[PDB]
Amino acid sequence: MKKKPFSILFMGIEDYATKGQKGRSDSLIVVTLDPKNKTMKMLSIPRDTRVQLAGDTTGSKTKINAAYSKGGKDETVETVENFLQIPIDKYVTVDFDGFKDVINEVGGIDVDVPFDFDEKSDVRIYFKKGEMHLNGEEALAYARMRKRGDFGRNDRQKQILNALIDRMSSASNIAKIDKIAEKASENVETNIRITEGLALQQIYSGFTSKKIDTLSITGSDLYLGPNNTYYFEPDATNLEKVRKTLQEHLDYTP
Repeated sequence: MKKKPFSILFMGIEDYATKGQKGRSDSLIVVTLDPKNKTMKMLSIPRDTRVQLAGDTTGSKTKINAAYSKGGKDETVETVENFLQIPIDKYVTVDFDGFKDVINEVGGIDVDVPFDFDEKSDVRIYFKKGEMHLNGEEALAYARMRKRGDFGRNDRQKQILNALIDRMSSASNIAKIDKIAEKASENVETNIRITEGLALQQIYSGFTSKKIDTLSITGSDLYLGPNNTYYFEPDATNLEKVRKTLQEHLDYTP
C-alpha cells in the first residue's frame, strides 16, 4: 500500500436491501489518514444532515441518510464527497449482523459508558456508567440506543470506532493480526484489501485514538413543513473550515 494520504467512509446500515432499493444509512463516519506522518482525523455526519444528493441537479435537498436508499453505497459515497469536497478513497459498509460479527471476532470492545441505561436485545441488556467490555450484541444495542437528532448515537458510534482503532493499534503479533483481520472482515462490504489493512496496522502500530483530530459538523435543528420534519442544517462557515482542514490533511486542493 502506498503511503499517500487517503480517506475512508464507514457506513452503518440495517438493511442492505429493502423497498425495492436499499435501506437508509444509520451511521456515517469519515476518517482521513496521512500515513507518512502517522496522523488521522475523524468526522461523523448526522443522519439528518440536509444536503443535495449527488447527481440531483433539479431536486430539493434531503437528509443524507436517504442517499443509501436512493442509489446505494455509490450514491452515499458520492454525496459525502460532494458535501465534504474531498475524495473518498475507501469504503466500509456494515449491517447489524456484520457489525456484531466484527465485534465478536475481536473478542469484544472496551467503551466508557456515560450513564446507566438498559436496551432491548435484537436476538434486557444493562449498561452501567464507567468502563465496560461489550460483546457484539451489547455493542449493537449500545450503538442503537436513542433517548430530534442523533447526537448521542453519533458520539457512541465514534466511541466504538475509536475502540476498534485502539485495539488494532495496540496489537503486535502480525500473524495473529493477519488471521483476526481475515476473520473480522469476512462480513463487511469494503474495497480495503487484507494486505492494505495489515500495512495500515503496521504503520499505526502504537497509535492511540486520543491522537485523532476529531472535527464536527456544527449546525442547527430545523423543522420544515407543517409536519415539522426534522433536519440538521449544517453551518456554512464551519463546513468550509472542515472542508479546508480535511483537504489539507489529504494534500488535496479542490
